[PDB]
Amino acid sequence: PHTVLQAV
Amino acid sequence: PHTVLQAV
Amino acid sequence: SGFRKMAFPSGKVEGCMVQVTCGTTTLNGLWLDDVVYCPRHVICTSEDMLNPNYEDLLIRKSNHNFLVQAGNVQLRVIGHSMQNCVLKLKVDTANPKTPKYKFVRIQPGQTFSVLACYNGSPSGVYQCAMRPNFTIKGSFLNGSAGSVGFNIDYDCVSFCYMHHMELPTGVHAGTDLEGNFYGPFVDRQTAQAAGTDTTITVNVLAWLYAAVINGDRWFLNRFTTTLNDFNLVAMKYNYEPLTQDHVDILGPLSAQTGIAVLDMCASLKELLQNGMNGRTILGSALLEDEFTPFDVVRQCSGVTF
Amino acid sequence: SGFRKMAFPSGKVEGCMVQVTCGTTTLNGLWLDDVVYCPRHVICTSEDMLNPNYEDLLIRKSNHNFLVQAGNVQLRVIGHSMQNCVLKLKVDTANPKTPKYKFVRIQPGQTFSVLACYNGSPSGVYQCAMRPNFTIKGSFLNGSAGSVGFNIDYDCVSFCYMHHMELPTGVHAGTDLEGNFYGPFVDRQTAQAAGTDTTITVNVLAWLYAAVINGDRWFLNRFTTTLNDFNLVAMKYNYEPLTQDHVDILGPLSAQTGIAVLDMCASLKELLQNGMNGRTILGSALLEDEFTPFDVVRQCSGVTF
Repeated sequence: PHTVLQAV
Repeated sequence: PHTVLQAV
Repeated sequence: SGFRKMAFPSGKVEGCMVQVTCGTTTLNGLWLDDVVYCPRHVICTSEDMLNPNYEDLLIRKSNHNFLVQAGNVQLRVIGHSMQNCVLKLKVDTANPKTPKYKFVRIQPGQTFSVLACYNGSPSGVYQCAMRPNFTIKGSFLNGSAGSVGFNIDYDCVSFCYMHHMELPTGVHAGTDLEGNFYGPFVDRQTAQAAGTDTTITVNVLAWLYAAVINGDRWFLNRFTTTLNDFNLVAMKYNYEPLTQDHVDILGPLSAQTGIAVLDMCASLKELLQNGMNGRTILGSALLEDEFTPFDVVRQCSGVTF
Repeated sequence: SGFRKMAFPSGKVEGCMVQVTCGTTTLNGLWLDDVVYCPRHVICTSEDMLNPNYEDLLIRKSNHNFLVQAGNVQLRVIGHSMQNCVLKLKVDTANPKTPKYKFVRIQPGQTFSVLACYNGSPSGVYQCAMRPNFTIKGSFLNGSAGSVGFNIDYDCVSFCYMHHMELPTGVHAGTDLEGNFYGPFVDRQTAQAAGTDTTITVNVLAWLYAAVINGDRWFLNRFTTTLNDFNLVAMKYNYEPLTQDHVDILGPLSAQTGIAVLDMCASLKELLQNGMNGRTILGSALLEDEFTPFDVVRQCSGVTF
């Protein structure tokens, strides 16, 4: 699992 | 019990 | 990810809130174009509210009896009338912040955002459902009447609720913006009681789909059920009957998750009959019923305004 | 009466939200006076985010690489810099809707309102707490970074949170408005995990006082306890220790209800040891810990802005 940076 | 009209 | 009780952004409504005083009675009004809408019991005195005759009470007032304040600006009232349980106060200036708007009446089971206000000033915002018994479980204190409930679609504010009063059980009653009460309530301080309430089944199913979309899957099972066998369980547990239209409305969430609606109904049956055995769903130990299928899609897909 | 998870009215913040695009990466920024604040990972590409060197990545950009849109108006970037994990983009026009504001950093246990946004446009508003492990249980999707958390006092918006990222457990991590992360997290797509969380004890006590103020009294009892004996129970149940400062902060609610804080601690002990036996408190079957004592007083007394 990894973190998700939430720009788009 | 009674209803309360909620103006002030 | 995540799932929250989420309200609409309130700025468009904040720009419409004003204070209305008649005598020593103050409450909130809604200023759209050159009209201010407010609950008609602003014209009552303390002794007036057991059985007011509002027609009589209003004939005895004139325009100058209504003090309307928009922020630090006093708005001059140039006309007044009664429409069912609201007053329409015509003022001499149109609200420059009037949004595109509609007056809509909602159904039990539908949700909306409430902008709670005191003395014309916003205090906070939260999400509510119209209960099957036409009450709302709000958070309202003396002076909150005239606060409105609303939905936003694109740039258009659909106003659906104006707050009037608190029943003895601590739940709340109000009107649409044409002044017509939701449910069998009247704007008088008498003994009134809500009818028995029930749980909004289609919403509980929608929230179970939200839980799956967010990775809560423990309540799922391989069982299915029939719509008739499900509705027999719903009756026993005080749930509203599920219709084929409900099954259809849940179609999109059913397709997104791959869980058929009647498969999810089998989960709900088991939760009703056995509880959660100490577990939680989306942070709750109770079956949540104030999210509509629209609310779920809206929040799990990121619709903006 | 009633008690809801209630957010601040969001209009003042809505007027500050903009869209920031660099390349194919879009997120939200906060426009105050002539500066736009946004998460620095807007300068990343898909391949950049495992271990970006942000200093290197930023040296390779100039002002014209940042497209900032306020509604239908493109804002010209005339300067850029990095401050910890945020970018400051200086633009050539000051936001005429800039509210009075502060940048504050909050403590675990404190609450705030979140205005969730996509492509610079508000989507919804909800209330959050800073968890003891410095995560927040938000509702955020791809594109929500740059959405801010805030409190309002009178006319002043205190910004405390800017959203950056989602951890694998589905909880969220972000910075204060100086770009400094809450907790031991970094803005990279690597394996990171929150420390173990705990329940915010003073808040649970505050919410129990709200329940009493709203007529839920079934959990009360004639017992008292000592602060030391209580804290032994809190440790066993993964609750934060209660301090004398917490007891003091709860003073006003204690006086309003006539229930001494250590008397209420006796109730909480019994709820922890036996559960609720199928009953609910303020509509919940769980002990709620995202209301501060301030939140309770604010909502049960009707403070406005």
